[PDB]
Amino acid sequence: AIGGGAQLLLVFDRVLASSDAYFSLPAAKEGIIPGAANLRLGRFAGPRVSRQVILEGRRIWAKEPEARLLVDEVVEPDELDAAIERSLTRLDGDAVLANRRMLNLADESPDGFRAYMAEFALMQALRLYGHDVIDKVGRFG
Amino acid sequence: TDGLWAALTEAAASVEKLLATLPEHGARSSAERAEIAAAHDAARALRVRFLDTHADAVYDRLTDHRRVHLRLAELVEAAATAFPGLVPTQQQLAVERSLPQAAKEGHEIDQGIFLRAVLRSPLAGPHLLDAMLRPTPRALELLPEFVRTGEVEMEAVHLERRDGVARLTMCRDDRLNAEDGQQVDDMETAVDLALLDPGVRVGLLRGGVMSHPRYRGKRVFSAGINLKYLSQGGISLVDFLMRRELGYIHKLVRGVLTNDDRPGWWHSPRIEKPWVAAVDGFAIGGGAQLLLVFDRVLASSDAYFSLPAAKEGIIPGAANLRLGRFAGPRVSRQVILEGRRIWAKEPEARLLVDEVVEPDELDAAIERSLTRLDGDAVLANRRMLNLADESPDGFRAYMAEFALMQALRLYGHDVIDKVGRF
Amino acid sequence: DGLWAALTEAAASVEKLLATLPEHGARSSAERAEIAAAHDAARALRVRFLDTHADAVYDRLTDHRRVHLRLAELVEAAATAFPGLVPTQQQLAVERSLPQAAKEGHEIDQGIFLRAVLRSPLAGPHLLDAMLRPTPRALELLPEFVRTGEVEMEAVHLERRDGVARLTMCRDDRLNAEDGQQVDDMETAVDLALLDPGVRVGLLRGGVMSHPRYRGKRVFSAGINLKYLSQGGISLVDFLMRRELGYIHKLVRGVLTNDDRPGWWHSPRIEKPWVAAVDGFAIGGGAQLLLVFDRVLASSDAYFSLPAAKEGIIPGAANLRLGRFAGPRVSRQVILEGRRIWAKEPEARLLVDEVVEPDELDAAIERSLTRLDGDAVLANRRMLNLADESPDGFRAYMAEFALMQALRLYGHDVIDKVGRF
Amino acid sequence: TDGLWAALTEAAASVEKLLATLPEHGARSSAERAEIAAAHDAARALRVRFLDTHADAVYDRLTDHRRVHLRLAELVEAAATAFPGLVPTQQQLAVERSLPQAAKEGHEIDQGIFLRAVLRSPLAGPHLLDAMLRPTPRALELLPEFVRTGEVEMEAVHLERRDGVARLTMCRDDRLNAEDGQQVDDMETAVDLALLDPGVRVGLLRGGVMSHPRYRGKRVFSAGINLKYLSQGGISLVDFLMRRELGYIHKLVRGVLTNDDRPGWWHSPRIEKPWVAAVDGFAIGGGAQLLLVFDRVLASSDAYFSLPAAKEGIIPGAANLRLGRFAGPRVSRQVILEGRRIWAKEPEARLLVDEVVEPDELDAAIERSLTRLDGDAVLANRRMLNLADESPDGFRAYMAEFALMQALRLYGHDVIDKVGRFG
Ligand SMILES: CC(C)(COP(=O)(O)OP(=O)(O)OC[C@H]1O[C@@H](n2cnc3c(N)ncnc32)[C@H](O)[C@@H]1OP(=O)(O)O)[C@@H](O)C(=O)NCCC(=O)NCCNC(=O)Cc1cc(O)cc(O)c1
Ligand SMILES: CC(C)(COP(=O)(O)OP(=O)(O)OC[C@H]1O[C@@H](n2cnc3c(N)ncnc32)[C@H](O)[C@@H]1OP(=O)(O)O)[C@@H](O)C(=O)NCCC(=O)NCCNC(=O)Cc1cc(O)cc(O)c1
Ligand SMILES: CC(C)(COP(=O)(O)OP(=O)(O)OC[C@H]1O[C@@H](n2cnc3c(N)ncnc32)[C@H](O)[C@@H]1OP(=O)(O)O)[C@@H](O)C(=O)NCCC(=O)NCCNC(=O)Cc1cc(O)cc(O)c1
Repeated sequence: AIGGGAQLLLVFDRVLASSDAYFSLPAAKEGIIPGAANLRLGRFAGPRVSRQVILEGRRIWAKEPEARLLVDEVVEPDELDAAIERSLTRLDGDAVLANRRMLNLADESPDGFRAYMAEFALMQALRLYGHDVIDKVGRFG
Repeated sequence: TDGLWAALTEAAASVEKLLATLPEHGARSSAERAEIAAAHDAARALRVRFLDTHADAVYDRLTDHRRVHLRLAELVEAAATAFPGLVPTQQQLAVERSLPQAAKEGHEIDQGIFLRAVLRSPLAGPHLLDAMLRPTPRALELLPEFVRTGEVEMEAVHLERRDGVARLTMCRDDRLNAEDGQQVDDMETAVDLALLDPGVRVGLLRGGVMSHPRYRGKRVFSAGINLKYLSQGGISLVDFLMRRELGYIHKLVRGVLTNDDRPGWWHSPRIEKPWVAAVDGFAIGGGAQLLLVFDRVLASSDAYFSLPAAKEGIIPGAANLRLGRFAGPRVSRQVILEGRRIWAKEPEARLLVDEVVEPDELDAAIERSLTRLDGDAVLANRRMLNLADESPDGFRAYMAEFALMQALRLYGHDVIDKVGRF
Repeated sequence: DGLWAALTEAAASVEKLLATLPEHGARSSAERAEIAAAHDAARALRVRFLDTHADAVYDRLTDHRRVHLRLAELVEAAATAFPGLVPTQQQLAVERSLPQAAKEGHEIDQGIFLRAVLRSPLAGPHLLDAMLRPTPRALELLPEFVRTGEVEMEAVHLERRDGVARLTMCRDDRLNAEDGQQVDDMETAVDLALLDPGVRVGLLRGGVMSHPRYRGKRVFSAGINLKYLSQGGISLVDFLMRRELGYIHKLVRGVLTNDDRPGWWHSPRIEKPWVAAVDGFAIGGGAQLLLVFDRVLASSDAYFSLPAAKEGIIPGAANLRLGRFAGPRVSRQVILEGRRIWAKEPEARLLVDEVVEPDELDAAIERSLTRLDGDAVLANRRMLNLADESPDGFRAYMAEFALMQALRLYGHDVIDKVGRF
Repeated sequence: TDGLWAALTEAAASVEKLLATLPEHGARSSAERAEIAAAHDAARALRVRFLDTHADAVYDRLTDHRRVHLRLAELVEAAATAFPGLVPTQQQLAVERSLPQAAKEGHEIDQGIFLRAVLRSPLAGPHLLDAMLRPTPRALELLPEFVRTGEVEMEAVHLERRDGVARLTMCRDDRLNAEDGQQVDDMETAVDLALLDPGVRVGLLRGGVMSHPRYRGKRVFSAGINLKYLSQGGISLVDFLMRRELGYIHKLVRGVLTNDDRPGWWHSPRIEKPWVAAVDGFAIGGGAQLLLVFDRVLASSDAYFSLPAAKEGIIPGAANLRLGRFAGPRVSRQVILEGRRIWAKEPEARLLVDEVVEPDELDAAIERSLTRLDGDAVLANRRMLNLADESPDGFRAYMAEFALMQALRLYGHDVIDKVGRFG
């Protein structure tokens, strides 16, 4: 899960990963802001790990200790499909719905989000036309 | 004298009469199968009882009372003509070899019975091991040219001297370095050259770039034994399974036993050196085993290690003897009894690996570690370390039982059955 | 020489001294010292005599290592062929009828005897193989077990099912506290499991407890019965030594059978993989058990300990095996300092393979059983056990153990502590 | 009947003659230094062949068929005069000891060969090992006063009996407790006293407060062998490297072998007791080696442990035999083969240290750990534990090879070289 894909994980109620997978926000030196990751990663890994991942492109492997800051279950490719089906049945009731609503309200307030997206709107625009990014993007083949 | 030799002879003859009159392996009925099976068992049981009290006499007759060193191959061949019926003759072996495992009579087992008895002897045992620790005729022959050009090239390995480092690269690019009789021959030759060449101070083992489509341009350490060959009858109990353990692998640990030529021989009859292993992709089976004898192991962030054949495979060489020391009795069994695969990035990787590096900083981590093991201190300390971790008796006792246990596994129905599915 | 003559006298000197002297616990300080010095002189000669004749003393009892004799038959036969060397059934009956605090400690002589025997590169191996042979009681029960698949015993319930030998420790009233009868049942059960062709894998687990404090819940083992030990009911030979050389060694090396089947030439012993499932806790001899299984599961709320760091006896063969599992530091924390290890802490994985919430346990245990079925597991397990523990190591340790434990079994500090449970 | 002795006797003389005609070491020519070199080798190679078949015979002659117990020093000296040429003579060594390491002839190497062959013998080896396990005369001499006084000040060790504890404080306040011959003798004398004293139930080894300006006011466990003394040729292969391993260090494990006096001797011929070690500042080399032997080990949070001479040092004592048991093959080679240093506060420090406590709460933790090792259960259990961790054969076998290997390293140009740069 890289970039936009890795950003997506900071939003899920449950996250499974294959033992050989990794997660990263790679463009530490000449990329655009990694979506809402800058607003959410801290909540998941703390200030230090957030800056290692986003400021210095640190890549995190599924099987290392800190992967549990982002992934709930790391399973062998052979037993992966079964684990997914199993996790899908544990989130059915109304308790889950009520609780995740209260949890999300606490983790990310309406103001926290609106405020962030506001600045992001202009910051991400300027980066979208940054010579360094335009430059880096042209070399991808 | 005690009638044991007469009995065996009598038992071996009933076995030959049945193989001569009975229909081929696939066309035998239940009764016929039960009968040749009982015959094979009677003969083998007597091979055990005979050598149980005669092993030394027999061994002594083949090595002029332990005065001549004979490698595995020569030992079992000399024993075949000196004691017809004790172990398979070169010819019987040919017939066996020309057939797929499922149709073999399992004559190699008799060699496994032989080798076990020879290794259980506190006299014959050590002597045979020293034999395997001496340089191979092939290595001795290629030494001068290697010492000159600093490069050799074999069918499965590529040896190159450079800055005092012997560089062994396993290059079976089309089969993830699957092992076989030739790979073993090339590995031991290469290890001898590295140990005899005065310009080499440290060795290095690493898998080369693959050509196969699913691995194009990617390095791979080892996929273990060649399962196709094993299914086809091409994996030799003696020339492969036993040879690797007593040959090159045991040389990575104790060095090569030379002649009383060089100086200091009185306090170091063997020439040994430190070794570094670097794992790319993964180290499976036979290859994961190799890691249990290196001085330093480096691995790629994305590599994994395993001894997979938990349910229908053969014994993973000397791993059962060595894994406990590294990971303890629980992890060892989780790995061997249940095929638990260990990833380079999990905490327990540090039980088998010294360094795990991202694939973009690995070549430099390897080079840098090749300079940390140069001195004489390392040589002395390594010798003492291996002496404490693995005593001659412990290693000898293990291999002794291994010779027979592995022989039986090489012919187990389940093994033959799974390997046929690869 | 004349060591025998000397011993016979030192013994006589003791035997007559006990007839005139008043009953133990009624003796004066000067009296206790006299009988003490007498035993000491007697026992010193026992060691001196066996240090040079153990092999001959053994060759006579076993017809030159031609007849296998289990522990009980050996010491009994020794008692009659060499009066004074070891206690007669008679001398021992008097002892067994007294609480530990009042025994003369005659078992110590048996400790002296078994140590010399086990120390011999000739007799020790022969005695070990004797203990590895199947118990006569198991042979008797084998046909009925092969047919019924069930055997209810006093301390264990055995049931064959889906190729699994299910042994259940069921002393529901005392948290499976060990005693002589439990050892007989355990060995009988292990022997049956290994001899039945219908069994492929074995499983050891504790059953539901009836005691009010644990009613409805399973409990693996609370160790040796401390009450009986105080009472003088724990036998050095029949309990302490029998379990180590008997069923526990068979869990590792299987049972030595007769040359009566094919393949015996490469496998004289029949071994099989074992799984242990720990509910509640495993203390003492129970935790000791764990260091011998191929697979160990435990419920998330369990713990492991060898508590008597203070005033206890040697925790069996844990001193021999724990180092291998935990290293020398943790090993000494558990046995010298009594550190208890919980199932959910990191280091519990040094002893347990799998820890599961009690409502997921049965499923996990079943799954574990089916993974150890094949012939590959058999070969691998045999080679691993061979590398993890050599014949000499186990033998040398069990040799000194025989005596060291004998001595601890009669130490004032142990007797006192045991009397307070 | 064999002639090897004769061949040896010649080669030995063939060397003496040359060392007689040839000049002083250093003032020799390339051709000379190689003429004497091939002389020693030829002779030492014969000492090996000779002992490889006559060792038991040569040993039985010096000890009246293993009926007399002789410590290392006595042994190697009794064999010198009884077997001229097999090993250095007393004064032949006083000369060596008066030359700095880089100039010595390497005569000790002959003792290396001797001891190796003696410990390789299943009969002689155990006998010698027992001789070293017996109390030293110096200890037996001071036992009574210690019992009365409870105190003894030695040159490198302060010993004090307090609350059932033998408190041993390594007190070389000026050199960070660097080790030497006297230190070994003092440690063995102290360890002997602790074991013989009936008022001692548990022993303790700690480093005292230092005085050197760079550590004034702070405790330090050990900085290993004295490199200066080593460079200066004052580190005896026998009376230091071998003595410490077979004497006090082996005694910390197996205790002292007494005579058939006290009762219960028939079941416990040796007197052993549990030992606790508290590490202040750091434990390096010989000091770190020591930790692999203790029943309990405490360390200050700011301390570290290491066997630093990965590239040009001598074998770190018995560490090569024991570290694996504690940290596994991989960590052992990282520590010993590559000088990896381990800090008290990192996860793997628990492979060597039981308790890491803050300097402010350290003293209290030590006193607390000293009370948990008193009973008979502990004594019985540690005896069984030590028998399982390190068999008599494992140890004898290791010390045998170590004897010759450590000798060769003791005269290795790379080590002699490194040692001379320490300042
Ligand atoms: C490694 C793999 C997972 C790779 O998966 P993929 O990415 O799916 O690659 P694949 O397409 O399967 O294989 C790539 C390529 O390599 C070939 N390959 C891969 N593994 C092997 C082996 N083991 N042998 C031969 N050829 C092999 C494979 O056949 C492919 O070519 P094609 O057959 O023509 O397609 C797979 O190849 C595999 O599962 N191999 C099984 C590995 C294995 O189980 N080895 C068994 C090890 N067992 C021992 O070493 C036993 C042993 C060895 C000893 O040395 C000593 C001893 O005492 C005991
Ligand atoms: C397990 C416990 C902590 C349980 O605490 P609780 O929940 O407080 O239950 P309790 O009320 O105490 O006990 C429940 C019940 O079981 C009985 N019980 C519990 N443990 C025991 C033991 N060990 N023996 C007998 N009965 C016992 C207890 O007496 C109660 O019945 P009542 O007395 O009538 O009330 C407690 O019972 C306990 O501390 N037992 C001590 C456990 C112990 O120390 N065992 C010592 C082990 N030492 C060895 O195994 C030594 C050994 C054994 C060997 O097999 C070999 C060898 O070489 C060496
Ligand atoms: C400990 C140190 C890191 C301290 O650094 P600092 O804070 O920088 O203090 P320093 O200024 O260097 O030293 C303080 C003080 O102690 C002295 N000191 C420190 N270490 C030593 C040693 N090893 N020897 C002598 N004197 C020493 C040092 O010379 C200083 O006094 P001055 O020389 O007059 O200035 C440093 O002293 C050092 O690196 N010592 C090297 C430690 C070492 O490598 N010891 C080698 C151990 N190797 C063995 O034990 C081998 C061995 C021992 C055995 O016992 C048995 C066996 O079989 C094998």
